[PDB]
Amino acid sequence: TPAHIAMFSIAAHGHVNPSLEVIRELVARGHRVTYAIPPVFADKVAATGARPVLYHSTLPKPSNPEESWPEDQESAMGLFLNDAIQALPQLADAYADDIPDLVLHDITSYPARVLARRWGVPAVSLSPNLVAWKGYEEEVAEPMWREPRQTERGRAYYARFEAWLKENGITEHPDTFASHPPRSLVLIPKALQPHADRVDEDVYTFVGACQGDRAEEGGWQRPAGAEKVVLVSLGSAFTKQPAFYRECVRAFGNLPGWHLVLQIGRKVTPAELGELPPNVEVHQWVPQLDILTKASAFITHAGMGSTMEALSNAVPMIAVPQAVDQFGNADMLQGLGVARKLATEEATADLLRETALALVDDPEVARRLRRIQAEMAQEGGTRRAADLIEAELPA
Ligand SMILES: O=c1ccn([C@@H]2O[C@H](COP(=O)(O)OP(=O)(O)O[C@H]3O[C@H](CO)[C@@H](O)[C@H](O)[C@H]3O)[C@@H](O)[C@H]2O)c(=O)[nH]1
Repeated sequence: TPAHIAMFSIAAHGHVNPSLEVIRELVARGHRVTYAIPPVFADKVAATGARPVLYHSTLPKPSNPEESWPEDQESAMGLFLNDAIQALPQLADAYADDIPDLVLHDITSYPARVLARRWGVPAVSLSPNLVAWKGYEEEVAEPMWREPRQTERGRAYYARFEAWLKENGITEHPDTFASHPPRSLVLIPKALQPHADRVDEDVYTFVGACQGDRAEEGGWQRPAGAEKVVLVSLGSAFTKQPAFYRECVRAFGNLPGWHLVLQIGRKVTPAELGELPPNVEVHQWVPQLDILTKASAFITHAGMGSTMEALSNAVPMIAVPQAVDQFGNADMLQGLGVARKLATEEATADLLRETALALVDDPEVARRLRRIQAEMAQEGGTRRAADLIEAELPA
């Protein structure tokens, strides 16, 4: 019947946007859903009809320029452990008189896995990124995560992680606890999961995506004459590239028929870019998904969320990866023939312009984009995700 579903995430657009429509659907079907979220995102999540349950997070918030995420994986996992340790008691208290029938959580929310186990309720991981295949432990986890860190920093990380887990009655190795959920819905296109053939289907179910108007974000109107709209965005975090943005202005400025929407983040000011020609507009934040329904090209850092939205609208990409997993994703995008990967250094005005002109006229990039878009249309929709979640509800 109508149950209590509690969703858990952090204040990061890439970890909240991919599941908003699913939360909205669960509310619409009559479930009472709470959304554990840091205060800066309360409004953003309240837009789904779920009630925000607030808690203080120590992770970098996207609104504050004084903060930034690290570029390396090991520092990020450090951040997630620290945040989890201080966030768990707050969330335990907040939910002490109302324990949900099911727990939904983004991959970053360790407290949700701990509270799920201590409560005895099911937990569903919602992954806005790729998941472990069978053989992940021997192919990447041991060679690239564990074996390169037999350091005092590594040993400290594991000692604190396992002390925290064992403090909470959990005996799993920290790495299986973090990287191997018992049940997960994968919100990315199968076409972009490495070794999708070897992903345990009894654990993971690809639901691809379904995106609706984030009407809260407002709209963007195509200006008159703008035949080819190109959006430039390096995301929410790794956005401090003023030299690259100036190269974008010089690649598309005054190009007849092209219009450039340049999203520069909040650590670069428009003044840093010089005089702007009439066909280029600059923002520190854009309604990105609305612009991707109208864009002919997307110059992206290849973050998972932006890539998902672009593929969902079948817009060709120039992938300029900035940090962490983006490089791998850029490579996959190029490996699928829907994007060109450029390093930030080599992204000069002339090569940006000729790469964009090439991508938008290439019939083969369009047909591989439509194929991926149809595959995503066929891994169910939001209603299949809500069905699988409801299926995890007990009696
Ligand atoms: O002007 C803008 C800029 C971005 N977005 C949206 O913001 C979300 C971000 O998507 P994604 O590109 O996947 O996230 P990023 O900001 O690129 O990356 C983060 O992903 C990791 C998750 O913790 C961390 O390393 C840091 O947050 C950072 O790397 C997407 O839904 C975009 O549509 C907008 O709506 N308007």
